[PDB]
Amino acid sequence: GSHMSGSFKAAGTSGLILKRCSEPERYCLARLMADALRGCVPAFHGVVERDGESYLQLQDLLDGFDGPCVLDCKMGVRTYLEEELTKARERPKLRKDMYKKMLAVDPEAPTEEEHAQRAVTKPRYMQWREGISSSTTLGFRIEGIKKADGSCSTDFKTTRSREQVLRVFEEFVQGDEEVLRRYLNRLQQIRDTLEVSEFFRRHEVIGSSLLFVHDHCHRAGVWLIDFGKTTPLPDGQILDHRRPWEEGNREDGYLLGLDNLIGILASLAER
Ligand SMILES: O=P(O)(O)O[C@@H]1[C@@H](O)[C@H](OP(=O)(O)O)[C@@H](OP(=O)(O)O)[C@H](OP(=O)(O)O)[C@H]1O
Ligand SMILES: Nc1ncnc2c1ncn2[C@@H]1O[C@H](COP(=O)(O)OP(=O)(O)O)[C@@H](O)[C@H]1O
Ligand SMILES: [Mn+2]
Repeated sequence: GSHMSGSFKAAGTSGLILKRCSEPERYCLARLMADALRGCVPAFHGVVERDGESYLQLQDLLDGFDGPCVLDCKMGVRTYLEEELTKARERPKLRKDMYKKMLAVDPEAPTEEEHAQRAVTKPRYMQWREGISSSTTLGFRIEGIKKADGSCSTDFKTTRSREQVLRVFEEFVQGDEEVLRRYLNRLQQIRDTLEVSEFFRRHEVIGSSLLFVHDHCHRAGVWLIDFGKTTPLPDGQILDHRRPWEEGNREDGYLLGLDNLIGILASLAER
């Protein structure tokens, strides 16, 4: 029905939502409304001011649905900008929170020096996260589910193997063959759109998600969201979005992820 049902605020207009304006994200949504990918992203209506702050006026993707189930998939083999690697080398901001969150999952993960600092760099933390999830090997990872019964979970930090990922989607679709077939049709059409998109070939797409939304009426949709770390390549250079990331090549592995995601849902459909 609606997401509002901490970047988000309720909109005055029916079927809209407000998201805290960020300059990279605003730039991307404006380009996307004129791109092949227009229909694959939430409608962007422009910027509005609320309590002296800038917000993006977005389509509420949950509006068409009756008690929506939602799954957030973060796309890419890499989940941080290359500029974070430079910053961490020349001017590291040691993160005590990231050390604790790492220690919690694997007490042998931090180095002797990280234990001594009780702190890690952001890129180090995000690289570790990529490796214990499916990000590094499959090019995406499950971040969170919201179920129609009001329940939610973010407990996927060690969801890594092809079969572990399949079991999460299997539980998500709860044997609804119509929802799964509609998800697969939508991902096939999104892949086709990404492969021809002028935007996609000229941008590094980091930290974006695919949002899966379905209901008990068998309505199913998928959209790309979260363009806060999507940036254009300099002087008309392009990415293939499949080849491995090597510092300087700005590759995101986005389509490696989408290929693997389509493969898993196609496998689930035949179970
Ligand atoms: O707690 P964990 O392991 O999930 O880690 C979170 C990181 O601490 C956070 O960095 P930050 O702490 O510098 O904001 C990420 O923000 P950005 O990568 O967007 O800068 C966030 O990504 P998200 O906002 O969820 O897309 C990760 O999930
Ligand atoms: N346009 C939208 N309509 C409805 N729900 C949305 C929309 N965009 C995002 N969401 C919800 O908000 C969550 C966070 O979105 P995201 O854009 O990644 O924000 P953030 O950068 O603050 O993490 C999504 O996983 C989804 O549940
Ligand atoms: Mn996010």
